[PDB]
Amino acid sequence: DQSSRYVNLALKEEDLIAGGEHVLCAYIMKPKAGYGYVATAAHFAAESSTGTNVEVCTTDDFTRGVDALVYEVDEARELTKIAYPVALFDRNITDGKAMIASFLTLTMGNNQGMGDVEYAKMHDFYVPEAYRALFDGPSVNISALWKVLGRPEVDGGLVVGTIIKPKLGLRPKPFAEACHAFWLGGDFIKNDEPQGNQPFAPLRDTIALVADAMRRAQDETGEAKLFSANITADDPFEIIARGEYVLETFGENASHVALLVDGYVAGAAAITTARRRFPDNFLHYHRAGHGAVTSPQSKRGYTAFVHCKMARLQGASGIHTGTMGFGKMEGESSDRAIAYMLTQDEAQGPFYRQSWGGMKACTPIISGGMNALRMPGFFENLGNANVILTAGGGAFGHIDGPVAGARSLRQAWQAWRDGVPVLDYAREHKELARAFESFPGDADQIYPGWRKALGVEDT
Amino acid sequence: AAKDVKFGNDARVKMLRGVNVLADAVKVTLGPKGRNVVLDKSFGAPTITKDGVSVAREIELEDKFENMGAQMVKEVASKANDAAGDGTTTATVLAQAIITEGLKAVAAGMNPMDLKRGIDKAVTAAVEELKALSVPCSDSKAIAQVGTISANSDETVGKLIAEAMDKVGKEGVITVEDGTGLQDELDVVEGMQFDRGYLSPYFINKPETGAVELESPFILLADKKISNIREMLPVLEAVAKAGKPLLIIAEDVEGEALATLVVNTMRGIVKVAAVKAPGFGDRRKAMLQDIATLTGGTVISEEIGMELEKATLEDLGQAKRVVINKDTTTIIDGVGEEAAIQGRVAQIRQQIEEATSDYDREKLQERVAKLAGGVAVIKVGAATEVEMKEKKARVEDALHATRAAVEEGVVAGGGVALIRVASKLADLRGQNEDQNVGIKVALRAMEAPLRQIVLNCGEEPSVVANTVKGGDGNYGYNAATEEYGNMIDMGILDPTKVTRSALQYAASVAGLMITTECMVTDLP
Amino acid sequence: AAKDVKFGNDARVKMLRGVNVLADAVKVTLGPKGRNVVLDKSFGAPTITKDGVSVAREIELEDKFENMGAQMVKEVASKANDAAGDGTTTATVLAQAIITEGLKAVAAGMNPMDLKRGIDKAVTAAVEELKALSVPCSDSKAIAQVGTISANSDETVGKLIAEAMDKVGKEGVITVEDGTGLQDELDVVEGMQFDRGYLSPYFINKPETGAVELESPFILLADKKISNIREMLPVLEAVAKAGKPLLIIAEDVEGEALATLVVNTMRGIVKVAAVKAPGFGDRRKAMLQDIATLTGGTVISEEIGMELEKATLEDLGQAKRVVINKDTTTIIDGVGEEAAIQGRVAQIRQQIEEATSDYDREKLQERVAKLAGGVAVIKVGAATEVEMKEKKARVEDALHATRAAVEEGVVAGGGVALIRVASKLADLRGQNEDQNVGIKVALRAMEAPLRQIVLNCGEEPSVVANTVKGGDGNYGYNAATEEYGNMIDMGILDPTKVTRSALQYAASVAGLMITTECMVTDLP
Amino acid sequence: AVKAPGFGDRRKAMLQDIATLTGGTVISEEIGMELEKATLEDLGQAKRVVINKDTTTIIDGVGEEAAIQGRVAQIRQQIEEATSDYDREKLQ
Repeated sequence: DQSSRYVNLALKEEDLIAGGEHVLCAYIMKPKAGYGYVATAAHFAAESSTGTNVEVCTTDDFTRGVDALVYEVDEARELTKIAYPVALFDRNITDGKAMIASFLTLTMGNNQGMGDVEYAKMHDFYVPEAYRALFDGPSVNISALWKVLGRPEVDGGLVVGTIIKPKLGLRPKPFAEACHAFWLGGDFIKNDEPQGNQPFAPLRDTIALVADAMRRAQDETGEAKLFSANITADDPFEIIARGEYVLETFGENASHVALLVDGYVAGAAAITTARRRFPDNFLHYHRAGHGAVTSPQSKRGYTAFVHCKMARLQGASGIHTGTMGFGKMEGESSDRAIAYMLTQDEAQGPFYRQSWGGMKACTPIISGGMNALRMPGFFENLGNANVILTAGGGAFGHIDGPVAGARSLRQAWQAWRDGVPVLDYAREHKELARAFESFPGDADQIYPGWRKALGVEDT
Repeated sequence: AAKDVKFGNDARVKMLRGVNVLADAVKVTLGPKGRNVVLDKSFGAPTITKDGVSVAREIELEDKFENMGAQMVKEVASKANDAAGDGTTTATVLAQAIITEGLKAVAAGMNPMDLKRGIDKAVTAAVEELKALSVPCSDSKAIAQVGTISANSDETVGKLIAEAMDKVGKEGVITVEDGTGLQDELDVVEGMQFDRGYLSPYFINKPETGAVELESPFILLADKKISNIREMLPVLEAVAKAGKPLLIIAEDVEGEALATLVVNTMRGIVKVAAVKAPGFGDRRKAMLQDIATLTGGTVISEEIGMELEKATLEDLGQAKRVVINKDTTTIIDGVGEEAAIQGRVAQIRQQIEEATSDYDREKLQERVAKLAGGVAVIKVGAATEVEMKEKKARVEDALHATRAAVEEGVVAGGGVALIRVASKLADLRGQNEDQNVGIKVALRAMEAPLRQIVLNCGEEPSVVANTVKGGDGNYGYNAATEEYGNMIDMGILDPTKVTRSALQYAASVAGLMITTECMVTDLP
Repeated sequence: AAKDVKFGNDARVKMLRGVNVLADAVKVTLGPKGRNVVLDKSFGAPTITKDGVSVAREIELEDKFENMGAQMVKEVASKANDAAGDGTTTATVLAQAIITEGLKAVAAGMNPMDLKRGIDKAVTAAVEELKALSVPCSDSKAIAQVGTISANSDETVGKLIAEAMDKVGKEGVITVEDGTGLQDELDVVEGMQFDRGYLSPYFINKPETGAVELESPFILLADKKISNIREMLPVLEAVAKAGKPLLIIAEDVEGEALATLVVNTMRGIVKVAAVKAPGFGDRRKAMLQDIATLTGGTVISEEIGMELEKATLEDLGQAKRVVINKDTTTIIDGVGEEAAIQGRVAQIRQQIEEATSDYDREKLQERVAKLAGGVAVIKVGAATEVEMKEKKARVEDALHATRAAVEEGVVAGGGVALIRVASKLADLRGQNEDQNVGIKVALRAMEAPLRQIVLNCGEEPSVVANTVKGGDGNYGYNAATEEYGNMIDMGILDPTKVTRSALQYAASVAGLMITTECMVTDLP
Repeated sequence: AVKAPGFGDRRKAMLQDIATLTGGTVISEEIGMELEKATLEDLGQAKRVVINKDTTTIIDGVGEEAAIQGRVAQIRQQIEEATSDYDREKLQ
């Protein structure tokens, strides 16, 4: 019985790297100062995991790891490294797959309710390069789908677009096509995401799919359809008959033709038919963030970034991680340690670096303000994620101007093939400091960009 | 899509209602008896203030017509906020007078354009009369008095600001502080001030707190990291033979440079102060010339066409005293000629003309204020956050009032001059009868400030208005004493810039709003 | 949701019940006849407590207007948390007094400007009279008395705290600890204690358990880290001939360093111990500089011209004794000259006089106490977590009282001195009738706390009020004995300045609430 | 010194228009010529030019009518355009 005495891992991540077949899935048991001991384990896995009519077992039988087999290392700061093992589960001759109820009981840690979300920033623990052994392995995005046409992997191009004024509405193709007829940055337009044939939808639900019948201007017109015309149907049982073998003229460009990724009803369900052929249905989410759960007034959401570690198949251009956590009350080892981790002058380390046996694009999102004039800022770790530098259009009120910069899905090509340090992320331009005239809600207390709005006669 | 149109008074009533609500919100807030209103905040605490325009920003009514009318009349409140902040009360009250008297007497029918032209030329005549009647202000005692008037009849901070004015002259600037001392305090820091401190604690020097206090410093300017420009030992030896220390404005520091400074300052004769760049690149390079002219030197940088490496004893500027803490830096005085200083001042004069509003203007004003004198540091006198904010709002209102009075002169308070000159030029004639009607409506509505002042005092507006009209010159009614009195003797004087701005803005907005014949709303 | 406007009494009416509800929550709780209220948390267990501010922190009702009145009145409770921590019940009864007086003032209609003038004048006069009535406190028995009354006459724990205060001195600072047993225990920690224990089980010195206890140790400052060069032998071997203990201070210890330390510990070369990096840069710099100065150590840094190879035998630090355990390393005392120690304490006091005046200064107070005092530990014998919370609230209130009395001293508690000074401040006069009315209204407002004190035990209000107001000196009423007597015999002595701060916050909040004109809220 | 930040084709067109106006010829890589095959007479000239911090002003040109009317003849068809709204406004 009990839970432990099965894994006595007593070494740091170095041992978790040497094994190679260690996959981590669990919740951090860091009891919040203020919340006392009993509730930390009461709401961990006792009532939020499975429901657990009596108890269940796998066909292999005698699995010792139903509970959290915690090898968590706790000597300095309670750095939590806990895994729900998957490699020790049922291993079969040809497929290696377990039964129906095996994964259903243990692997879906649910933080549905517990207060462990006030501030919890989780930086880097990732499945190493030894992942292709008995697993499929996703490492492809739109920067790697049409890669032969000019996109390399890491920050090397994309298909996600910036929109010139007007922001959205009065769809460009009839009259505002000149905004899209500028290959200089108008190249792939998307609309607001909370739309489609949802049960809670307005009268426009008919319009979305109707956008399919107006694809008549992609062949004889001289332009290729690159709008997110929201025609991805809900009911799939129609394509079955004809399109299978030859008539696949629509293409693999799930991020050129529209795709509905709202985060609740679609996910990555495409796994079934396309285990190996087309595992890349792009994470087609319109760029909306910092307005749903991050705000202390409106907190609607949850934390699942640890469990999203398998989701790299989508090619994420947006994930609702949260915020840096700036504001409220500071002091008592003030929360400005974001700067104090690297910007401190009298620090030193001679020996090791960031090498977790399988590095990939990993850089936190620029929130608030981070300009190239603050070159001693955010460019230390990697500086770029699977995104392209695109912020509010405060200084972007011109037709062509610096034509190179506005190339949202093209200047990344040059700015990563230029090969000039981590500055490539902000190699584009630096006048973004004026963009605060448009969007206030990113710099509110520390940066002096809000000083003009209010606060008595001072500048 | 959902649109509804209402025409004439059918719409007007609703608009009137909303405007009337605004009047109810506003009129009770001014006067010796009036009270200030509290602004709801979901995150934090509602804040008590006199700020009417903020209220209008946060006023909301369920009726679509009324709510949108409130937001569209909010524009004049915002524009009046742009200049002073008080006397916006006067613009609001004259707007209520306009709407009330006009809409109750004209009953539409007549031409809004002719009425607007008449009131516009009447406004022009009132502007002329106000310019003619403006009385200059000379004594700083009257300056303190008018600041107190702007300070809601509060004298201690007013005389504090007056003494600050005496110390710093016209060019001096002030600071705003949060939760510092809870009681009034005023000091002045003279000379140039830098938003940096010494990077290495190893620079503990003779003054306490480990500060760096050096007489006759020698300045060095650098926009690069110095490794081989370590070969300044001729200049370094010249400084050592001079007997006075030197200061470094290097942009970046080599590890060898930092180490050699640490070792040679600890035991030696050359104690040097080294600090990082003050701020952003643009303003830094702009104020490099300010430093050069202040110390009488020339800017030392590689990206200019003098020399990248060479340096002489005359290349560096000379100063009197530097006092530096771990966070803040100050240079008391530098050895610079007045000729080049005012030449830079002259080029800054053309620099003053700009339309960027924020950013460059604020830094240029700050750097020039330090170029001329010093900055006034203050500890606010108040117990709570709202009290501090109200005190600071009164302080800035007093500052604006002093500026406008010094540049323009003063007039008798209560708008009595306005109604007096309106009586003086009552014979104004227009193009047609409608224009004369507009002229007469405007002159009658100009009484609104005093009418509301009397009404708020719990006294009959008509009686006191008639008595004041009987009074002449600088004699009239003191509302604070609820008796008679001379405005000069009571010291209630108003700079006229705010009056002119408010009257122009309110006249324009009333003239545009009166011409309405249809109103459009969105339906739920 | 949508905005709702309420004018005058409409808001005022609402405001009433708001604080009334708060009063119903709070006023009855004080005193031995006072009880405790339950504040439950959905995830956790309910907390039943008597601390008024603890009640106030989570106060919220359904009504918008009552909620906003509550959030104004919660500001004084939050400020009490920040500064005092007790007398929160006094702040609440002050709020009840001021709301009653405000409604009465609105009933009569005095000018709020004059009202707040009278309020602040009376408050300042009360401050002056209290300062006149101040009584010094130095002996330990009065310390025990104030600790008991703060813990509601808890003689056992109060005497425990007084004894701890005596043995650790004034500079000794006490911490909060978890409860395991059924009885309290007191621990004193001297010198620098830090989370540093031996890495390898071979580091066991004579006192078993890997504990290294060295008298008069010899301490090496090995800046940063040393793995590859690995040869600290120029001093290591020299002290090995000296046959003396060795202490190493390095940020990181590698397999080679552990190997050679094991060699020294096992083969018997010489007794050597090492210590890891402390932590953040600021903390490590501070606690290494202070130790080196106190122990007479040598500032050693490869950041400065210095090496482990380029070292002097005089670099050793010296202490009295050091005790290292599995996780914690403790320096009991250091060997240093008196003049240098007092000079370093003087410079750290110069650090005390910091513009930060915040938790940085508290981490500095850690260092200051280790300079002079020590760490005090009261490990409570609490059985359950909620009783632990109540115990710790009591002891923290006692700590606040003791620390406040350290600087201020104590005066008669229970409001007897307060009603005495109010009776004195009964001769105050104002400028006009409004000011005099405001002063006398403040007189009843300060009478209110004492009469609610009387009614908390349900005693004769008029008899107590008359017999106390007529009386003077130490003659007063005790709730613990519920009878008259000498104040010194009753021994309810309180550092008044916390009450001073509370009453001036009360004055400020009364001044803001007397600005009640109109309110706009959101729909539920 | 003047730097042209604009879009390629339109920037080239406006520079060649400048050269024609001032009687000069563009030293451009659109021709196979460079500084090595270039003369001081190929430089543009004017009679009176005024430059400020923000803007530049050329008052007199040298292209007289030969360049101006030739460019007008080639631009008359350009006056009508398919970009329609305000592109023609910028052309005029």
